[PDB]
Amino acid sequence: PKSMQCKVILLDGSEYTCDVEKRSRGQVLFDKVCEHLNLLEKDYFGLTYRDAENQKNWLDPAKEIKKQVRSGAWHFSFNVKFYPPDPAQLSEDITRYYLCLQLRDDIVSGRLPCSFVTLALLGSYTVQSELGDYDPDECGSDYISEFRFAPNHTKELEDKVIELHKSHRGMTPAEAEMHFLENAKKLSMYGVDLHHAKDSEGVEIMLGVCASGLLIYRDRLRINRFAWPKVLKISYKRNNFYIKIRPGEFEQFESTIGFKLPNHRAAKRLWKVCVEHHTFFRLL
Ligand SMILES: CN[C@H](C)c1sc(C)nc1C
Repeated sequence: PKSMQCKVILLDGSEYTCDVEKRSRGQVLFDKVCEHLNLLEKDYFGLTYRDAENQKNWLDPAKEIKKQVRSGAWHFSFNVKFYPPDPAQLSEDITRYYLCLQLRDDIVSGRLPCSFVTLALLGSYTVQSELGDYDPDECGSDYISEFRFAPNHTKELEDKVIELHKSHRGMTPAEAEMHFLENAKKLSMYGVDLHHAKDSEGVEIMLGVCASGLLIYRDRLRINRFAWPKVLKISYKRNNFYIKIRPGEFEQFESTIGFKLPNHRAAKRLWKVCVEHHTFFRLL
């Protein structure tokens, strides 16, 4: 029975290696990575791989791994797939921990923009969780943390992390991680999966996929949102993505809104993440 080596980048930046039978479905690998991570609240997570166009795709747990990675390496990342709007409601501290590690990468990468003060506050909770109480012996006036807090670091930011870390004396790791999440969850781009697109006129927009629906970003002064319950049908055709909206009260007809994606694979990918968000946040 022939086995394929799998390499998975974990949220702490380390690498998990295992073997699965070459006909294995995605769920087999996911279950192995989740066991390794001691993670029981698996529904919020998944594995990503890079396609031949170097685009991130979600590994479908129901489909054969080989029919997704196709010509590419069996190389994956472990990631948050569904960002919970209220992380306090997760049943385990270890779930909140992985969510924090994902959000730290979202912030450092610039996927989750964040004010100076919120970067420093998030940083201060990370430092408290990982080192415990502020110690003046480890940090002089010239201290720079090993921790990555932001896409660009300044001495001012390092200073403010320390000033806020001082305030958290006595705080336990689960407590600091819960505070991290109570602040992170409020950021306007929290758990927003962004896709480049054009509207029906050819104007360049971003489409955001998240718990609260499909968001349209254009010019930063005109932001439309379609809550999931309003969306009856999501479809794609060639390079086009379509959402069918419920008729408003006393309106005779549903309305269908159309967008242009870079290519057919980009349209299908946006369709799949929308259907998955629609199902997940209908049930959560
Ligand atoms: C098992 N049911 C949960 C809510 C879902 S729905 C979806 C698209 N993925 C998951 C993990």
